[PDB]
Parts: sequence; structure tokens; C-alpha cells
Amino acid sequence: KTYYMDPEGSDSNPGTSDKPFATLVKVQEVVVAGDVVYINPGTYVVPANQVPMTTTNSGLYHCVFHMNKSGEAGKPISYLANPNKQGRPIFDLSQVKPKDQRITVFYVTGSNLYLKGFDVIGTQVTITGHTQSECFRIVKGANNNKFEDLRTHDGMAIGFYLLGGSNNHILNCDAYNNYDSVSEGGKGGNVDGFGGHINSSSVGEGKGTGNVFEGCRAWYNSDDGFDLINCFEAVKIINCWSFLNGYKPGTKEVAGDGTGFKAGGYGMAADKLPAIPSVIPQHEVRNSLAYYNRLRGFYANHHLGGIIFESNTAVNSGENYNMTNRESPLALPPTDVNGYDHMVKNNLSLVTRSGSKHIVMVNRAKSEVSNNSFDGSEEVIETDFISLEEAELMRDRKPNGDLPDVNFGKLTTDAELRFWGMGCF
Ligand SMILES: C[C@@H]1O[C@H](O[C@@H]2[C@H](O)[C@@H](O)[C@H](O)O[C@@H]2C(=O)O)[C@H](O[C@H]2OC(C(=O)O)=C[C@H](O)[C@H]2O)[C@H](O)[C@H]1O
Ligand SMILES: C[C@@H]1O[C@@H](O[C@@H]2[C@H](O)[C@@H](O)[C@@H](O[C@@H]3[C@H](O)[C@@H](O)[C@H](C)O[C@H]3O)O[C@@H]2C(=O)O)[C@H](O)[C@H](O)[C@H]1O
Ligand SMILES: [Ca+2]
Ligand SMILES: [Ca+2]
Repeated sequence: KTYYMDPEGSDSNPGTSDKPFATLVKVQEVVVAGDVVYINPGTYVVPANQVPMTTTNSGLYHCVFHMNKSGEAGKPISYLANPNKQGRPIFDLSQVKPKDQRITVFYVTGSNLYLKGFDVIGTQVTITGHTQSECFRIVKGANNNKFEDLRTHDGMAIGFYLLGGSNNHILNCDAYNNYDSVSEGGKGGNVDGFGGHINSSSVGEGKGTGNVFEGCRAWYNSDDGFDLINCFEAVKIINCWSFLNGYKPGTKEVAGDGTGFKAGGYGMAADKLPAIPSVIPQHEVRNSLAYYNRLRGFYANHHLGGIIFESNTAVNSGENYNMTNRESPLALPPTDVNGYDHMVKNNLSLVTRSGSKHIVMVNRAKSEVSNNSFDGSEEVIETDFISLEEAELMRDRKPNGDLPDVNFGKLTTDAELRFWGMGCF
């Protein structure tokens, strides 16, 4: 019941400790509910000519791994970095460059799956126009899953991209240094760290609800860190950090929208009314940190209703809090109005950077806006913080995947009294 795989392994082997597998394709040929797969640490380079497991959207996508099989309730399938060995499994996909096809590395339709402790790097984009690739894409039917301590970095693909599925828990994952340098002149406008976009086909309790990002970090993603546009059920972002998004990796060169948390929206299309859910979901961002994104930190992103921004810290992220909503009902032309039905509470905002701002575009008559540092009588300053050394945010996680201890953006005990019960620490 416990299978093994290894970069110096063979798919002709039975998949034991002494003689392990070599690819997840063979793994998907055997597994059933309850079984474990220990993925031994090292670099697995996916061959250039490895046939896809499936395709979607009429051959628009090469799907490298179809995570199609399911566990049962209390009996999951578990794909796990081998916990008896140091280091991490790394799937390299630099070589996978199929002709005129988008790439999904993990395409998830199965339920009760548990994926932990490995990396996906080098995911390609070869298409020239409006395109994207994804490391993980999750759709209608993929329920009750867990993705933990998975790192999606140093490629061109979106980290995690949700079009459907229920109660998926994305825990302690990192999505960084991702940038599409090939398509549309290298804008990188489609490459987010984390993307919650539960489509019209996947609504209903048990079908699109209860998806949560938690403990995740998103940095140097060319577009946004986290994005919940075109999201029909409520997604929650808890205890996450989004920083240095909107830039080409390792620089302050302009790429995409550079939002830390784009926590709603259905677009401001001038030509047509966008499709929307009948109940506008109250998304939540909570106990989360935004720092030095290109343009904005915590952003309602033209949402058609309420959002919770509770107990977040925001530092030098352009517009740190922006609550801009689209007017209701849907109307052309698309007109922006002061944010309505929001819960904005217990947040902290440091602005020392040229052009940045504490809050914009909220209606205090129509939203609950209480106990935020930017509304207090005393302005927040650099001395109030124990550290502001940004390299501490890129510290390697604890051995069990939890976010590392950081002094960054944490108040001093003196400052904690003058800003009490404010911020994500
Ligand atoms: C309607 C609104 O447009 C967004 O961005 C615009 C503009 O493109 C950007 O360069 C400027 O700095 O900010 C503007 C703004 O109103 O915020 C952005 O949409 C773009 O990216 C995404 C996305 O990341 O999901 C979706 C759209 O297809 C694309 O045009 C924003 O999310 C959107 O609500
Ligand atoms: C194959 C196409 O898939 C669909 O379109 C999706 C999406 O529904 C559109 O809103 C748009 O989304 C863009 C970016 O692609 C996305 O990364 C970002 C989160 O939001 C918008 O910026 O295009 C998408 C796409 O994959 O092209 C629809 O099913 C289309 O009908 C279909 O052509
Ligand atoms: Ca964009
Ligand atoms: Ca985005």
C-alpha cells in the first residue's frame, strides 16, 4: 500500500523501497483509496516527448499529470515527499514544450487527495497570444483535497489556479519567481501565485464552497500574488503573505498588475456585461501580510458586493487598502463606486514609500470600517516595527511546512499598546 518513486528509478519495477517507480503516470496506473506514494527527493526531469495523460478544452491544454483517481472519506490517496530522506522532490518541466498547447502540470479532478512536500519548476509557455500555463489546475468535481508544502517556482505558469471544486485546502504552499517572458511581449499579465476563479459551472454547497488558501506565500509573480476575480463562490485567504508581485523576478522592472491580494471583481469590461453568480460571494482576507507589491496591497478589485479584510498588515504596497467596487446592478458603461457591504477591521498600514497610501474608496455608511491604524489619531512609523528587513519573508519554512518566525512587520510591545489588536501579528 505504500509505493515509492525515484529519479534513478524504473516504471518496470514493482514500486517498492528496494526497487521503486520513476513517473507519476505509472503511479496513477495502480493507486486506490488509502494508499500512500513516497516520492524520493531529487530532480525529476519530465521528458520533452512524454505524452500527456489527458487534454482539456478541445486540445488547448497538454496535461502532464491527470490527478483523476479519488480516495474516500477517511481514506485518502497521499502523494508525499519521502519523510525518511533529506531534501525535496522537484519536477522540472523546462523540456515540455508541446506545439501550440497550454500546459497544466497537475490537472486535478479526483477527490480526497493529499499532495505534500515537493516542487514544480520550469513550467513553460510557448503560445504567443493570450495564454497561460498552470502547475496545479483544479476544476468542478475535485472535492475535499489537500495541497501542502508544495512550492511552484522559477517557471512561466500560474502556481495554483482554481476553476471549481469544493473544500480544497491549499496549505503552506509557496508560489514565486513565476513569469511568462514569451507571450504578448513578456507583459506577464496572466501569471499569478494563487488564483481563485470558481466558474459558473461549479456553484453550490459541496461543489464550489469552502476552498481556502492558508499559510501560503506569493512573491515575484509577474501579475498578482493572490487573485479572486471571476469567483462565484467565496474563497478565503488566511495567514498568507503576498509581496513583490507586479515585477519581473529579482528586479523592480514593470510587468503585470502588482496586486498583493485582488480579492474579488468581475471585470470592468466596457463592451459587455460579465457573467456573475446570483449571490455575490463575500470573500475574506485575514491575518495576511502585503508588502511592496507594484501597485496595491489589499484590493476589492471592482467587486459587486462585500468582502472581509480583518487583521491584515500592509507595508509599502502602493494603495495598501483599496475598496473600489463596481456599481450594482451590473451596468454599461462600467462605473466604479466607494466600496459597499465590507468588513474592514483591525488592520495595520505603514506608508513610507513614494506614492503609497493607507486606504481608498470605501463607503463608511455602507461598510463596517472599525479599528484600523490608518483611522487612529497617531500616524504609524518605521520605529514602531521590530524589523522591516524584507529578506526575512523569504526565510525557509519550518521543517513541518509552517511559515518561519519573522520580526518583519511585527509591532514592538510599546507600539502594540498604541495600535491594540491591529495587524496580522
Ligand atoms: C477591471 C480591472 O482591470 C485591472 O487592471 C487595470 C489595468 O489593467 C492595470 O494595468 C492598472 O494598473 O490597474 C487597472 C485597475 O482597474 O485595477 C485588472 O484586470 C487585468 O488582470 C486580470 C486579472 O489579474 O485577473 C483580469 C483582467 O482580464 C485584466 O484586464 C483587474 O483585476 C480588473 O478587475
Ligand atoms: C479556453 C477559454 O477558457 C475561458 O476563459 C478563461 C476565463 O474565463 C476568462 O475570464 C479569461 O481569464 C483571464 C485570464 O486568462 C486569467 O488568467 C485571469 C485569472 O482572468 C482573466 O485575466 O480567459 C481565460 C482563458 O483561459 O483564456 C472561457 O471558457 C473561454 O470561453 C475559453 O475561450
Ligand atoms: Ca492581469
Ligand atoms: Ca492576476
